[PDB]
Amino acid sequence: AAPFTYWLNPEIYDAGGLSRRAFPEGFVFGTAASAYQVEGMAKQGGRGPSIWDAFIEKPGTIPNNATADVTVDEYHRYKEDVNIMKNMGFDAYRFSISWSRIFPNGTGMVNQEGVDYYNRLIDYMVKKGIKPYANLYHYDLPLALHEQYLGWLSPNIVEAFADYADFCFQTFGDRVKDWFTFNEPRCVAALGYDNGFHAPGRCSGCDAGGNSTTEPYLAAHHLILSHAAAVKRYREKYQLYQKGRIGILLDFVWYEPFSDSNADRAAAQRARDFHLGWFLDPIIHGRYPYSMLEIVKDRMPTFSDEESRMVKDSIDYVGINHYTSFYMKDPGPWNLTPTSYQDDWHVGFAYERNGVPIGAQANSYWLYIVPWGINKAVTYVKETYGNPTMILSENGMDQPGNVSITQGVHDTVRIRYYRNYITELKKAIDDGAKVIGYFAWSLLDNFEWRLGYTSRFGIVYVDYKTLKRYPKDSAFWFKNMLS
Ligand SMILES: OC[C@H]1CNC[C@@H](O)[C@@H]1O
Repeated sequence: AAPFTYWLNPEIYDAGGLSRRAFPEGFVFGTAASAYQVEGMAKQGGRGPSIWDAFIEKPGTIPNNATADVTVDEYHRYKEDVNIMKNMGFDAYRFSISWSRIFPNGTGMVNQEGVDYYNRLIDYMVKKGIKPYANLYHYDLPLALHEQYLGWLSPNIVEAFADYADFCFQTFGDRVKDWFTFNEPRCVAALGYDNGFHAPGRCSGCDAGGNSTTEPYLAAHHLILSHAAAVKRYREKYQLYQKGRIGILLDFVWYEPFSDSNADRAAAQRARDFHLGWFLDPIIHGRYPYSMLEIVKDRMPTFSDEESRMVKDSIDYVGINHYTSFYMKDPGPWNLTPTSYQDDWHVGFAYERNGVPIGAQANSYWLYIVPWGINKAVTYVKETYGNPTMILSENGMDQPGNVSITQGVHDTVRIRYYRNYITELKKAIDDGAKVIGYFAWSLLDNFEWRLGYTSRFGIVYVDYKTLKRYPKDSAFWFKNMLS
């Protein structure tokens, strides 16, 4: 790389008063990734196709028609990556298991080569002293199950998932003591079934078909039941003997009332219900949020008393993926003709107040830099859900894909992001929030779904021509902060 790559950024040594002592005893610091975004070997090693494999095939889906067939190729360079995490001082790694790498068809025949890969990765993490946190699902439904019965839209998916989870618990549970069923089921449901932005690409307008008024809610209901069923397998068959824990990863945008008026306040609350409460109300209270039931009515499925009891308290902790915040306005009189899940919120967004932007924007269209939002978000969870045990399970920001190694590694905006968000998180914790861990998204620049390689979330720069890794200033900022 050009000589400027190796300039020593003094920001690295500015920890803003953060250290392991500033956090609770045994607090875990990690990084997070997912199978599809980092593994490569998409069509190799016995892996069956997922809905993203099919979705990507349609031209124009991913910028420059890029694929995740190789991506950053962690399938082969997992040792190097784990070595980087260790060298940077991280305690843990949240990865995901590809359902279709284990069961090419989703059910039945186990792909042993796939199992051997996860076994290698986990064994090496353990050997290096990195704690494995395993997520079972991160957007990668086996295509076969979508072909058979439309995947998440069928109640058949529930036991298919439980069986898959069950297998993972018995295969990997002797060393994996921390499990998650789903990463961001809200996004699976909304992006997958409301606006068709993610695989399977369904919505009211969409080429693949769909109905934005009903399918997101059906998907979500089955994801909640699938989660509950997986957790039941774990609790009844494995947990007492393996002595691990299980939870779920929920994305949570902070919604701030645009003003102190009752309408704006109620607008902010309604967005929280539709975004987070959709999933966390069932899990903590056994029921869907009140606003949702009243607005969506018959377009939302109902739990039986038996399902409600299975879902309630079906976590040992909750992962909160948090990045950003928006202002929320009452939008005025509601039009009540069913349009979409997003429209069902009946809120207006705002990104500035008194000519002042809520924060600077990162590369991603949705990502505003608002450190105080993490404090509000976590405090909200503490106060609303009975102070649950929490993991701050994703946090980070992106640069554009079109930067060189030389400029890409000097990501001082990212140092600032982490310093400020972690600082705001520390305050929430200091004020009583039972946060037990924090995970940065992500170790490496990787395949960023619809944005492909036009977005760089890593604290480590990856040259996509050579797949060489170059730690950014933010990686060294962590190494210094954590030592
Ligand atoms: O886009 C940022 C990240 C949000 N959470 C899930 C990840 O797949 C994603 O890269």
